Amino acid sequence: NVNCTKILQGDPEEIQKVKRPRWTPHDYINMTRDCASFIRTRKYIVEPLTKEEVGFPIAYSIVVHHKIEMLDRLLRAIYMPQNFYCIHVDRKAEESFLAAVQGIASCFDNVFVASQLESVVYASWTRVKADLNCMKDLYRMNANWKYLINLCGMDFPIKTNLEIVRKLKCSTGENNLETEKMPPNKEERWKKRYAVVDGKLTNTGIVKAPPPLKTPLFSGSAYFVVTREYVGYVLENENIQKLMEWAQDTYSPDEFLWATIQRIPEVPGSFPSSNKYDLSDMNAIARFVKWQYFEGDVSNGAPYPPCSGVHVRSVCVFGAGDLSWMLRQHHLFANKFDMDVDPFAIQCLDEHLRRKALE
Amino acid sequence: NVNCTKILQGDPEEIQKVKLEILTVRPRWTPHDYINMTRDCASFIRTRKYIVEPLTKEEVGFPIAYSIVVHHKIEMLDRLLRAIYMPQNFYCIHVDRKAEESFLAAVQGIASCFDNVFVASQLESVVYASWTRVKADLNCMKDLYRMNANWKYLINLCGMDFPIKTNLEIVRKLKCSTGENNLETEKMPPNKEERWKKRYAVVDGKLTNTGIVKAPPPLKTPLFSGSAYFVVTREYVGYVLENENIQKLMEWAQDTYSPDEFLWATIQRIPEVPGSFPSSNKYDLSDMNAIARFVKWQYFEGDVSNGAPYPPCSGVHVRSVCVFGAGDLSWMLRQHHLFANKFDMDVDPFAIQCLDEHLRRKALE
Ligand SMILES: CC(=O)N[C@@H]1[C@@H](O[C@@H]2O[C@H](CO)[C@H](O)[C@H](O)[C@H]2O)[C@@H](O)[C@@H](CO)O[C@H]1O
Ligand SMILES: CC(=O)N[C@@H]1[C@@H](O[C@@H]2O[C@H](CO)[C@H](O)[C@H](O)[C@H]2O)[C@@H](O)[C@@H](CO)O[C@H]1O
Repeated sequence: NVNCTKILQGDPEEIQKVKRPRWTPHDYINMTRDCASFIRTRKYIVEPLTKEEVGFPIAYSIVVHHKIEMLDRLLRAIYMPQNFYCIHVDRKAEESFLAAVQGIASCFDNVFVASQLESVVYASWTRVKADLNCMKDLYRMNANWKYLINLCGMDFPIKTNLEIVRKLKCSTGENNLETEKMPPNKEERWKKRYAVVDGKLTNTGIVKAPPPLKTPLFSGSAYFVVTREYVGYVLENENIQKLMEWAQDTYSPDEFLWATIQRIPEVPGSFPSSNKYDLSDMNAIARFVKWQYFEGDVSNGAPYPPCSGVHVRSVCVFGAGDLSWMLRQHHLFANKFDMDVDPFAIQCLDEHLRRKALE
Repeated sequence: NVNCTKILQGDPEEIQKVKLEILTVRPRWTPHDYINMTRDCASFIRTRKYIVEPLTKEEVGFPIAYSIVVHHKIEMLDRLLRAIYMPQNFYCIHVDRKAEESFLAAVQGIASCFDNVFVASQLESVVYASWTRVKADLNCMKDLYRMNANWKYLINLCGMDFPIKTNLEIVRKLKCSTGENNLETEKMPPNKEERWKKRYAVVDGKLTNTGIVKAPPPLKTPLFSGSAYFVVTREYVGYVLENENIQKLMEWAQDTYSPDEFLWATIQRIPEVPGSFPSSNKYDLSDMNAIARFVKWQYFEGDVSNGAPYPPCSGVHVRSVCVFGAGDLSWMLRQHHLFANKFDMDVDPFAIQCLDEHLRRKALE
């Protein structure tokens, strides 16, 4: 009964009216037995919408571990025939979850499950390796995709696939990720060797050697928008390898490795290491994210308005109230959303992108 | 007499050749020559080869507006004007009143050959680093604003600027700006606060610090540091011309030093201003992140593979600002900026020469 168009306009009425039977992996394993029906019923798009999009193939590395129904909506939201989608399922997900992903992945020849799966531990190298596994497959399996966008189960796009290609063009062969001067408060992350003690990455207290790099370490996000040339480079380059193994025992390497690579002289699509080229999460186009401690009055020093949903680890899990402002940002994808916190943020967004993409 | 292609590819031997080409010595037009040449428009246009026919349907549907500020060197003005001329666009030229009558006449001369090119209805006597430099652009904005309502963005240029993107490339980046303004705007550095803390007066033709402390800015939002160059939407221009508060802000800045390097940067961070950015520093644009103007400063140049924003200047340095030599061209063309600064015919015509044909050759596709 909810009127989406109104939520998309900030209308306080709907926002308030907004602010149960749920599918399960088994329900998916069953819906996918017949691909043609799943696709038709779930209204997936299997026919390029424009030649412009067919001429600009994108690759995606989606790291997941549960919430099968979110993965379904996410994929459909960003699905196109010319693209390439490598799904990474955590080696620890529910066997039925895994089988459910395979069922969805096996209905499209451009969708598949990474040939190597890692058991992902929070803030550890494995998180990066998850994405690396996906890069290895996508890089070798095709040489025509322009950029690689890595996602996660709780991301959702706020742009159609057309708008994404156009912005990727505006990038003119350059990458686009958050990459800034190392905050002193995040240095402890890589100045000490870490290890998994009790399923938790802990500080061993051993001081690490300096990074085998002439370039300084930069700070960023785990999400990115890099060119195929970048991927091949971190995959092949003899030095990127020295750095990567050095980062293996650091805390949250995913939030400093990509951003540091982006500023290494020889890297395709990179930026000079002069802080004149630094990119903050708001300047970059990778992902729009609201951190608890920055929300406030945008008319007084705040990057963005306060969160209408809830917060998990200081990260705003969007609610129907956030949509209006969010949609006016330049980012490709927003994080995070949760069917268990507000399925309406996702529904309204979902339909909007589909309609806007069909007009 | 020299292979441009090589120069754009950064060939050391070739760059070295222009050096020998210069010292080892020509046609030099003057304001009068132009007053004569403009007598017959058909000929001037045809001869100087001005693209008087819209190139694509994509450009015709996306009108651009330019505000060019000049005071001398009429041959430079004509070259820059041809490099960016397009029938669908609009060009407002501001000639300094301290300029030679022959020069102003030359510009009035050229301007008459084009219905879309005109001299600003109000000319200022510009003083370096003074509020009058901001007033000149403001004078153009009003003329361009009232003259037409279909141009999307206004780009302000000075005499020594040259484009490094074709008009279509420019139109495309503007479409990508998706309605936002693009210009430098960063946290106000400490060493530049003195520019607006004290009052400034022109003494013997040079703006000097009176010592008289001034009232705080008429703003709830902070003061931002930037440059005199920008890219803004027809709405940004409209708002600054009609908005009350801004008036109080501008007049308050009339007695400041280089009001042009904090004024625009600041208005771009004001809530309600069309195409602005949150005051939060997460949205700060450095000169390299913005796309308005590529410019190298002597104290920043050096080993790019070691922290330097860009490599050493190949031309010369006027006031710490690099005047481009053929040698700078290669690296510069790979930057995302719309225009560069600065170029000097007397320092290296080859840099302007190659850059000139390359852009034309590329527009023609
Ligand atoms: C204060 C602090 O260290 N917070 C950490 C988070 O930092 C944010 O990182 C994002 C990157 O997209 C962005 O730079 C933001 O401005 C930062 O505040 C973040 O690193 C988090 C782990 O995901 O850990 C917090 O401790
Ligand atoms: C060191 C210093 O104060 N230099 C002044 C110039 O500063 C530069 O300003 C540009 C603006 O585009 C850019 O931000 C660069 O990083 C700065 O170094 C500049 O303000 C100039 C006046 O035009 O005066 C110099 O003294």
